[PDB]
Amino acid sequence: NIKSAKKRAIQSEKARKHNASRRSMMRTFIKKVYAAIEAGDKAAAQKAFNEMQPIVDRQAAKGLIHKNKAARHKANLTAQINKLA
Amino acid sequence: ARYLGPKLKLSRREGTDLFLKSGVRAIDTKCKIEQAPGQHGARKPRLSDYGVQLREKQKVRRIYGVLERQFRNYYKEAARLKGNTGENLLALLEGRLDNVVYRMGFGATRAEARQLVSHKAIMVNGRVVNIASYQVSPNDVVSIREKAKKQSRVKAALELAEQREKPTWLEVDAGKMEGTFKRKPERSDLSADINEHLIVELYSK
Amino acid sequence: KVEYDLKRLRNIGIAAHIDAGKTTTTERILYYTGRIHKIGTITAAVTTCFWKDHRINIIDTPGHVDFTIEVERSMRVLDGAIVVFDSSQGVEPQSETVWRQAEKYKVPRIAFANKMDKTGADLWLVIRTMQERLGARPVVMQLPIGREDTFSGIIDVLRMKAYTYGNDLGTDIREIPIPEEYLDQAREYHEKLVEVAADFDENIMLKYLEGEEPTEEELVAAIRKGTIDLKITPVFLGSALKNKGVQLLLDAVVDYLPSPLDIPPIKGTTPEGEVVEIHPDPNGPLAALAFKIMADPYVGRLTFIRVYSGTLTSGSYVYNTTKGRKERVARLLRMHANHREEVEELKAGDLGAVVGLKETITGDTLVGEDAPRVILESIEVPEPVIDVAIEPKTKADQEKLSQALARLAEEDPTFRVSTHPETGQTIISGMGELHLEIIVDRLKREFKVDANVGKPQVAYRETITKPVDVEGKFIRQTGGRGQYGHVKIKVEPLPRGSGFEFVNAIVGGVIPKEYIPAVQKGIEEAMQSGPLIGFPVVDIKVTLYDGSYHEVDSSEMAFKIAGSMAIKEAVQKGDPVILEPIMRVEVTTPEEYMGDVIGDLNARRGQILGMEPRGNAQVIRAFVPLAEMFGYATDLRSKTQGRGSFVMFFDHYQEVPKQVQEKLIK
RNA sequence: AAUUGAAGAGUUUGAUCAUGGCUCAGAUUGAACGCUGGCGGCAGGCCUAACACAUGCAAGUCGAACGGUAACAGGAAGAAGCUUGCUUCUUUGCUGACGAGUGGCGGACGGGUGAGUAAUGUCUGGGAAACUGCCUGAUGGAGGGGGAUAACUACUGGAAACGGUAGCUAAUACCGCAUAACGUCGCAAGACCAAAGAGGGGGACCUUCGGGCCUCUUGCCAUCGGAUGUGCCCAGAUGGGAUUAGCUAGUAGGUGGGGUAACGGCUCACCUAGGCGACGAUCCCUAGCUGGUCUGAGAGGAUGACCAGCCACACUGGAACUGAGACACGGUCCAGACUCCUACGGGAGGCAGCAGUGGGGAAUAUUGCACAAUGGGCGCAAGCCUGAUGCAGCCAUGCCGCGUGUAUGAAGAAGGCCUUCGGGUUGUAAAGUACUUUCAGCGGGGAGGAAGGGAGUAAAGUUAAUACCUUUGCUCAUUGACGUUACCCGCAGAAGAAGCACCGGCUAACUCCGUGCCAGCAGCCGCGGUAAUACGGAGGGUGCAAGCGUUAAUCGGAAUUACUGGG
Repeated sequence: NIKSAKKRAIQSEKARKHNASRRSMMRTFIKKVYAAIEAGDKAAAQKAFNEMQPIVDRQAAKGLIHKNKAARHKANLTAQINKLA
Repeated sequence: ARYLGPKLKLSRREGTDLFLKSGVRAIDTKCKIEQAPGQHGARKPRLSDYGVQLREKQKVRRIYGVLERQFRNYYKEAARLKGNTGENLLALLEGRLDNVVYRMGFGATRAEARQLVSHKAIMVNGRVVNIASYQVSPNDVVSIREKAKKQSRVKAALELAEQREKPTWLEVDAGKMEGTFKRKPERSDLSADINEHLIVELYSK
Repeated sequence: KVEYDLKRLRNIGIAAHIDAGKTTTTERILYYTGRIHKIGTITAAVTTCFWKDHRINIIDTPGHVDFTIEVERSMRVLDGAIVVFDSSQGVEPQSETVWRQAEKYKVPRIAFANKMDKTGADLWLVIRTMQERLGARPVVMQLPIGREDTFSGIIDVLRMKAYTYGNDLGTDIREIPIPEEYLDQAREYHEKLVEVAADFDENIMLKYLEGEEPTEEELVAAIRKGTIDLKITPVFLGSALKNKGVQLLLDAVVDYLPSPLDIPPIKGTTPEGEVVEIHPDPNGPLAALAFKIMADPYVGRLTFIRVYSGTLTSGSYVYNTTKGRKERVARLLRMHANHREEVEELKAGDLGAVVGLKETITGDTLVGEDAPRVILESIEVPEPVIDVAIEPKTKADQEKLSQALARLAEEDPTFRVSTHPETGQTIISGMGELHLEIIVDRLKREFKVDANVGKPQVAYRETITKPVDVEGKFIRQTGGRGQYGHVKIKVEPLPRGSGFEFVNAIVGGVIPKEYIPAVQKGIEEAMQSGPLIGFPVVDIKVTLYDGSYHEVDSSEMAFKIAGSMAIKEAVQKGDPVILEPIMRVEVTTPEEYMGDVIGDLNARRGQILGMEPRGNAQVIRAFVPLAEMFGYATDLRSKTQGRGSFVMFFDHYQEVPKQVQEKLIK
């Protein structure tokens, strides 16, 4: 609404559209993971876990999923491999 | 919010003189005192503890020329303070600048003393004061301003003041027209025919 | 930086009988006075426009149509006026009115022949009337080139210059000299003009006879110094639709139209009581009149006002003496033909609108907030002429209606509301058909009230013909409060307009002293509901000549009944007669229409009384029944095309033609 | 020294006692209305329709993050307006600056509202599994690359709001790669994550004369704390009804996954069959909670405007986005109700922000001045913004003071009212005569709210350094809206300023005339039907006073819901 910071609007667009992507990409990877576990594929998991980790941690200290989410994630995921791997 | 009307016609009613023609001659008569505060003047006022119990404070109120509002607050004041609550109400009145000016001599009538204070013809400890309400305290130094001094009025004013019982609790001048306020008037001084636990009973019920 | 010489103020009103060109003429003035274009709706009452170093305030609204009142209101405030005339309408019977009601106040005016292009558009024909109808001293100020369809240019005698119009879009004009022929026609009219202007300036008189031509400047001075006195009326012309004669009529404005100074001071009254002029000095007490409230969506309540003395100021405080109220004027405002010019003050003689004020309704006098709390005049007296019965359906609507006038009576005090003191129903005072009519739309629409609209009832009366004498008995003896009263009376009709007369005709005292009061209050009473329809049985004399009583049973009351019985029957017996209301009326009419005027009145159950001439008119007096007298306005104005007016008063009551006796048994 | 304070009357009966209702005298009010109305000071001011809303305002700001020039100021090789120093245009972004655009911070505060909500609430008191911008302490980082894009140019659709192609370009925009612990993951071993530069000033030296370099400030990233904020759990209190007694399927508990900043049926599969409920569930009605507030002697009763804390809501319903923070009061999407614009194809908007309008109502005020003061945002700063706030305007709405004169005046005037016609009374009241002059009026004088900022300097801090920066003094010229300020000084003349109710009893105050159960009064008892202290007028008086009444309403009297304190 006419009030200079209509801009504020467009700002958070660019913004969402960006996080949208990453966030997606990030999930995509963590999904690749439970998939592996969920089947039994010990190593393929570990491998895909290694793949997701850096992307998790990163996207977190980047901001858009701060901290304990990653924790929680890499956490439980980890727990899962050495469950039956 | 001053009374304004026939001063004397009041005293008549209260069955005394309150010194409202205070002015010159005295013990009224030459006025019409007593047996006709109205037209059924003769008529005996037989009456209620209420009627008597009013007439006291109503009268007092008249004496100092106070209006029922300010007065109530005086009473609520008296209440608020420690001490015989009627006594206090009396002091509270006695500290009225206006009171403490007729009581000096500067003013012929209280009703006039005040006439002066309104017109800033008066000072305490060096400040012109001009609200009658002004409560004076021990060690204050009320006086006439130099400008408009030893004038018309104030002359006979200070004058007949001497013939008055003359207070105690204030040292006054005449050359100066300056005046100490020395202490707060005891139930003992000023009084007799004035009955406080009445004008307390009043505001008490 | 004065920008206000006062002597540059033109406050004008466009009046004239409907059809005309009033409205259209104005929008036009508001295009020239402000087309500007320099290398850089009558939207609210009065509007300002500039025309060659001169500010003009216009209030087009007249209309004439029955209800004028408004026209005659702006008229008082403003100083000048153009009485537009419809050139075409030649056998014009209504060109009139408008004016005969102008000098009625005392204000100067010029004339304009608008449709100089429409068929029958004969300039002269107007003047052949402007002295034949109202009869003033107009002055031909122009001569048109090409009568009607051949409307080209025009000529101004006074300045012997010729202008032209190549179109009607108002663009291709020009001041092209006289076209071959014509010319001659001029002179003479330009001589008479100067010959006319002679009756004002002796200077323009000698120079006339000597052979010298008055200066184009001293010549104007005559005409102007002559109009302003209500002696002459400068006639101009031009198709206002085709944009012709407008820019020239505008000059006609300033050149001859009075300035807030050339006009006679307003009288007002001090709080003590004494007349007094109000001087147009923008530095004397502040004295302003109000005249039109309007609700603005953007700034709210607006109160257009005409200042006379002192000067109102933006962000000050005023005081309305009329309703002893301290108004706080916060913002001043001037209506420009297309925007809201927010100015800072209105100096005496100037007009505009203030914003703020709440208690300031019409005709209010606002002075300084200390000035002599004075009250101007304003007193206008346009009463009504036509009313109607308005019964608000179920008691429900009877309310929506109360509010109806509770706001409508402030937005137009040109009417009156009254509850018929005899039969609930309320009257709606108007000033002509249309008037009440269009209220009936708003009062029924913008108020959603849906009641009835028929006609008033008539305050009938009962009485008798033959005198009678019957017994009044009561007695009820069973065992105690006996109730014993009885009387005999003498009932006798009295002249239609006699009243009420009883007769204490008791000899020794067969009817005790103490009971007569009550036997009267009984008779007096009973007379309430007539024997026929139930109306005030009146016009009779009663005689109590007998009746007995009982020592114990009688009662003050028992007698009030017996007597209320003797009467309740003497009227039933003495052959009753349904009396009705007769009015006194006086129709002012030109004996031209008179002929039928009287007729119509005869065929209205009325009987004529006379006609002692008045002015150029003639008055007719006579009586009539209020029943056969309804909506007379729109019937009188019919037999007179407008030149007719009447009054009305009550007189007496009188029998109904029998055929109307059994008629009323309703 | 600091809650030390408690009153009754009238009316059932012919009379009495008792019981028992009803009624009054008190305080109080966001009041309204009627009559009347002088000044000020301080407070208050839509209680109804969380009804609808014209217009203007209510949130911006930084050029010391960036590409920049469109505006207005200036200058400029060089061209000139020349009237041979005064200076005008081509340009030129050259710097002072600044529209538009990117970026950053703020738009989650401030201000409004009481609609929802009888418990995602409030108050009181404990708790643990949490995150927290800007401020803050500690320690490290601050390496090296890249591809974009808006602005803009071309072309283009639109009536408009707003787009459409293709270019081109910058950074504190974005993304990699490096680096990686006291961080996270993991018992470990291992594994893994970040970032931004920008200004000021500087001798030598010098170079692609823009700077490298030196230094200073300010910023960028990281983990640990501080502080503030926030989420969260728990028990207790937190209105009415039983003419509502049974309630409940994510329902209560488990486990396992998933989820969030975090604990948690928060979500799910699975198992269990539980869980709430006369200590009142559920259902229905009502309500924001508190501090407080009114009342009362207190215990209670009543309440929750203004001020301050919490909550809730932002036309209605729904929802996420961005973010440190919202599921956003001038944000986004949908749905709904509704209004506006439109060239008819399509578009825009939400005053419970300030002022104002309509509507409703007994009722509630100006479309004001100002950022000078405190305070908030952005900024290094100066500044800019701020309907927060400070003020003014409107209304006797309240509270508080003041005035409307002060003396003096008598056989006591006249007039009026009563009168047993002696007089009485109005009444020191008037008038007469002195004396005063605050407050309104006039005219002069004239505080405080003003702290700081701005330059000049003096140092002391650092540093290569006396440049610059921080503090400190020093000096100089300055910054109020209010504002004809408060306060004071004079000028004149009593001059401009009194009204409302009551007077039978309760209840302070009485007679005459008018009226004749009429007209009327009336809080109760009851007046009025020919001598009316009760009706209405007058004289008189009583009470209050710029107010007085009247209505409305809470408590009191009511020991009349009785815990205190009854039957």
